[PDB]
Amino acid sequence: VEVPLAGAV
Amino acid sequence: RTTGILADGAIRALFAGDKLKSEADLDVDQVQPASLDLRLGSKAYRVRASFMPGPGTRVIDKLNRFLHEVDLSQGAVLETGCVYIVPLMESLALPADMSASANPKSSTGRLDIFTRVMTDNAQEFDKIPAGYTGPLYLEISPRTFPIVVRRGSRLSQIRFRIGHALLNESEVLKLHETETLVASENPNVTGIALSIDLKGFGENGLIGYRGKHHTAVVDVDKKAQHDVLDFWEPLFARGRAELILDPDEFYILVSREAVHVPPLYAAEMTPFDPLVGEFRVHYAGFFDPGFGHAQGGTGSRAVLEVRSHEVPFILEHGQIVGRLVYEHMLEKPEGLYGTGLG
Amino acid sequence: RTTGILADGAIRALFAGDKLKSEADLDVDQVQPASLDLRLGSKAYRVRASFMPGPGTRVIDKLNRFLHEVDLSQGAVLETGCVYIVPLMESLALPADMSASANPKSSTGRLDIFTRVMTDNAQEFDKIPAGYTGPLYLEISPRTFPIVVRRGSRLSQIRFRIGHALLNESEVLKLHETETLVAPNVTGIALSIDLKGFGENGLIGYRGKHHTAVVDVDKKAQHDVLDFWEPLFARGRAELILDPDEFYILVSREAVHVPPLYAAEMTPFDPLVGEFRVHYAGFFDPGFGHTGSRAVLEVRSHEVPFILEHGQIVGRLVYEHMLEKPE
Amino acid sequence: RTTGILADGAIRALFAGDKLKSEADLDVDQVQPASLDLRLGSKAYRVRASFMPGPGTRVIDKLNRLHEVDLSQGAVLETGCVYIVPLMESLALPADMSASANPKSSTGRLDIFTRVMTDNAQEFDKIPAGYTGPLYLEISPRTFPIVVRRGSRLSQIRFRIGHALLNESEVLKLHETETLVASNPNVTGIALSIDLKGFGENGLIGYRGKHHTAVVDVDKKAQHDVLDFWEPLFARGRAELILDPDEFYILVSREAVHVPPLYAAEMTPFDPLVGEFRVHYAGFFDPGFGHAQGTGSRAVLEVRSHEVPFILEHGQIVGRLVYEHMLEKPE
Amino acid sequence: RTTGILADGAIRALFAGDKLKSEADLDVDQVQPASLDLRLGSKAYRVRASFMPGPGTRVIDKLNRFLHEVDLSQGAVLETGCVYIVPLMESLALPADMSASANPKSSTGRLDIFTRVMTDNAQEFDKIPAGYTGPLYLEISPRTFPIVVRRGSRLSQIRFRIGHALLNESEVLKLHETETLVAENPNVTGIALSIDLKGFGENGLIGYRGKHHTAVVDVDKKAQHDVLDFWEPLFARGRAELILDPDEFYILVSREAVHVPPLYAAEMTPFDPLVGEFRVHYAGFFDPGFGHAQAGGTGSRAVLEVRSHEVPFILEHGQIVGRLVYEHML
Amino acid sequence: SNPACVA
Repeated sequence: VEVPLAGAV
Repeated sequence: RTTGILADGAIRALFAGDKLKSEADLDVDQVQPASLDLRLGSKAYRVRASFMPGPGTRVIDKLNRFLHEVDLSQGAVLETGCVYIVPLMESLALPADMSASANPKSSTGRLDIFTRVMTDNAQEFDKIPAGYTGPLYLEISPRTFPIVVRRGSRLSQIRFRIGHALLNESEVLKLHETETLVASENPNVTGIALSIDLKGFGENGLIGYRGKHHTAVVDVDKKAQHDVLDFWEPLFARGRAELILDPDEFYILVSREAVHVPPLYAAEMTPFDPLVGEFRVHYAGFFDPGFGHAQGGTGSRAVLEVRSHEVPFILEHGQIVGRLVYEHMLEKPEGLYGTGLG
Repeated sequence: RTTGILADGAIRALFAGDKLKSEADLDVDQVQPASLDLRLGSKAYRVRASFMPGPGTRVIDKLNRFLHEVDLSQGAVLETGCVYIVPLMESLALPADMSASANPKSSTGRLDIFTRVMTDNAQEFDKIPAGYTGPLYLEISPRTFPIVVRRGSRLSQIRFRIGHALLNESEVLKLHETETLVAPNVTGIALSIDLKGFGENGLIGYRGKHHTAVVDVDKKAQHDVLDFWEPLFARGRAELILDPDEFYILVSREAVHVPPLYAAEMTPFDPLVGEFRVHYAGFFDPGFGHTGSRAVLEVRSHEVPFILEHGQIVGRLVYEHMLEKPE
Repeated sequence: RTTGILADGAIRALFAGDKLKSEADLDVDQVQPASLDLRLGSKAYRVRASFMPGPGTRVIDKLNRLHEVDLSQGAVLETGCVYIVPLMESLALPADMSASANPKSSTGRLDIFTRVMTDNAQEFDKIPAGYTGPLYLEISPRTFPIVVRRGSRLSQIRFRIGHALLNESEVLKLHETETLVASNPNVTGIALSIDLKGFGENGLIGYRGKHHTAVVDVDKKAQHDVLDFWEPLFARGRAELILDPDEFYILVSREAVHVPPLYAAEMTPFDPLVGEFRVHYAGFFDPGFGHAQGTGSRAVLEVRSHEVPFILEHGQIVGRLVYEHMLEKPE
Repeated sequence: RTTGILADGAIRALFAGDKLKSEADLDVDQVQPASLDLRLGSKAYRVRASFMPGPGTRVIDKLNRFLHEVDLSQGAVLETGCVYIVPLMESLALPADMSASANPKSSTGRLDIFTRVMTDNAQEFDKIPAGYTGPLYLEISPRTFPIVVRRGSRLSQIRFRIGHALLNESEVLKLHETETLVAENPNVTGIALSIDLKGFGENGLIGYRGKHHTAVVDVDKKAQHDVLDFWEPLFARGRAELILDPDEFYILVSREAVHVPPLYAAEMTPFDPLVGEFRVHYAGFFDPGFGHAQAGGTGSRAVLEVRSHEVPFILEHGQIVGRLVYEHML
Repeated sequence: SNPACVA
């Protein structure tokens, strides 16, 4: 789970 | 270098020499490595339609030729489908060799907020001519989520440059040799091409998010205060590696490529033009020097807002969706607190 | 008469006795022959959905369970598709035997503004229980045009009554004989649509334009009609296709009369509910058409397009006794 | 009795007597305990809009004032389009016999707008006493595109002599002996109310129709993968649901309901709150519905909001189940 | 020239030498001065969505991953919002040096019908690659009006070429000097087309807005529908400007009267700078002889299909909405 | 632990 507001992934 | 993008030190020098002005002291974190966040002023103007000022026309004249005034001193809700013009706190008196462009902040795109920077005498949006003296305006239209904004809100950013020091194929392919541009030997340089990952992430196979409707209002100053599940619907790879893009929806998706922007380069995300009539990356923006900095791996994935246009489109894994274009920095960024980029 | 509807005098009496209260003294034209206009207070709450308070629930408590406060002191734009709850200036402390009901003003209807009066403990909209004491709220949702509203804006009206002194099929037909209620289906009397024409061009009515500027509900006359409305003209068969996301102002074939000792109310024709509806059905004052006068009617269709045809029954006008003559 | 609803046995006798006629013999299962399924014929007419025939007017007169589609193999009917389909069945009813039409619950589940029309109709889904003539189904898919063909069954017709309704004594009396709710009932027939607490570990309250989908074949509609057409809804926080007006919901009543074998029932919309949300596709309940197996069965409900989003809350009354006398017990 | 757009004799030369094939004998008017019209076959496939075949993929393979077959023998209505894939009657066996491109007919654009020609192995629509051999398909999606189509309906056309014989800023200004290109000093950049919102005639008609709710347009029987049953005529009522609202389709006209001389072809291109705010949709091919030998004098105005993208936009009289790119015929 | 879609 990345969140919709993720920065770097 | 005598051509390239102004780093934060230069942007700060521009403010110290009054070539860039503001109604108040900048936010501590307002100057990014290769751009500056723009802040809303105290008034929003609700308009019937977006417009191009045109040659020898002040933005304020066209406004006065149309019109509800909204006070942003505390906070106003901007509704979906509605168009607002907002004078920005920042204004310019640019050196005649210096121009600028504007793009939404990436968090602006995640909330599906349409924005355009306008200048006096403007023939194109989001472009500040070489030597521009004048005010700046942000056109705002929320598309999926209604939003709350106020004096100080930062939806957009401006990058300053002398000339246009873009890299061609060879320069890009050499920088990938010296530094790592894509964690994969070697990329499709054309700039470097970004393709969509629809295979899934983690145990559940999460691919991304679709925006919800009839949500609460999103405060753009407090975006981390909002629960994910009452604005976005998670989407999971179930069958084949593909996703039907409904043209009324917006999708937050991820690139297959893990990408890196070296500290002496900035980048900009662009739509893949051969396919703009089918689907597009919306809210393409600026990448800062140091994006996806080597960590123990190099490069970060790009998060993409994809929308289909007119007709539903089956988007398939590995499909090319954009092109990351590289440009030289004038100098190396100095960072948030001036003590280094890291 | 001991059951029937309060007249302007009796409503002004309620205000004198503090059974009806307000945050300011009433507007000069606030009191109608058989109803009272309601005024917006200083605050709107932007909410994400409409709701029903429920038993033993105050609107304010449920309101806080769900949100953004809008100041109405100078004026605010209410956007289409959005829902706003507005505490009204007026409140009640009614007699145990006195109830009330609410309908939009005809001008509210013509602007396609969805409105609902809510009371504390409400299980229905637009119905004040007998002997109600408490606040009144307006739910507002612009459907077709965005609107500017302010403190004082009047969009709704309330009719007070003691018992429920309707006329059945019998007295309606009787009262027609003595005093002519049309210039006649008495299931209240049926009203049908005139798609034939008026004057030279054959004007049938108006379609709301789907894209417009904002309409000030206090200053509607500042607006040129063609910036907001598309006039509709006769051609061929006396018929109009009601398409789903469209709004129509049309007029009845019947010229109608309401006599001094009576009030009336436009009601939807139940048989065609699923086909099309008269929206914004409101109050008729005693002395409407003092010969007779045509009813201006708002029409929409429900989700499938429908060919409305000249003569088609679209509503019922239901008659109720006044306690006295209005002054 | 001399007034009430015709049972299957009587419906077959109408067909025997040429009071009910068809283009073909009836399907083996076309007659129900208290109703007849109606079948599509060979042609559909694509029309600009719905219409009421009105006094002295034949539906075929208004139809020929289109584009013709052949249903012999299968046609796809698109959402937002209106089709008029001549039915296979027609009537020559006795003077004292009327009929009414409701959609089949399966039609309801697929959000298919349907209206039965007759010659000279001023109202839909109502067949006048002693009606002689053809029947037509108005069809308009609202959420799923559909494939239909000759013989497809989307609607049903209930025949009655008189109108043998019940009252608050009879209904409470009947609930005394036979059980109308496994609970006690709100009689004004009984109020049905919405269950939004959930079901199971996950708390599933219902489904929402998915807004772009493959075509649903109405004859073979237990063939698909559920995530392809529906969004499951799970309760979380309060036991409540926001009804977006653009949306279609399949939900369920709190009450397990039961219709004894000498009664028929019809679901009707809850009129106080109908300007705010409605139960769509309210239909017929056959005698024997919810017969002890735990007595009583839950009503599945299609609900939509009117115009403005609405917060629907657990235990909200969403409709009324209205009871009526059979002429005789289903054969 | 060794490079340029194949003329109609050169196209007829391909049907003969089997570089172009067809299910039936070509229609008499199917070859155009500088293009060929493509014809619908007998079957349409209703699909859920549009798609790209991609490298190593035949359309017919992909089409079987996916749905409902419609017969176009007599004529079927294609509904707004829905998507159909139609095998076309024509197929290709192009020379290694010859490539092709496709665009809708101006009559298709007038009706707001979305069309894409798809090819085997395709990575972009409407581009036939150099030396392509195989079938052609048409993706069709009505956006404003429902339509009836059948076997042989012609919605789309294809232009063949060897190389890219494009004209440069002085070549166009030279050509304007000898053969008139604008009827008058052309904005060379090909030629800039701007919008006329002032009007025409005694009433001052600006153009038309397509009606959101209408009956079905037969694509082969067009002269038999009445205008106000399908269109809202727009008039000057003040300043020279029109608000383009996102859900709406507009038919409008250029200020310029344009002329494509006999040895040249042309093509309407979007104005890239403002594609973000509004687009000329359905920008198609211009034949040699457009605006040539006519009752008014040289030149005729371009009919333009305009839409705003996401937000309403105030279109202003004189706005550059595109450019006609000129090209040498072979 | 309860999945989406969430009401």
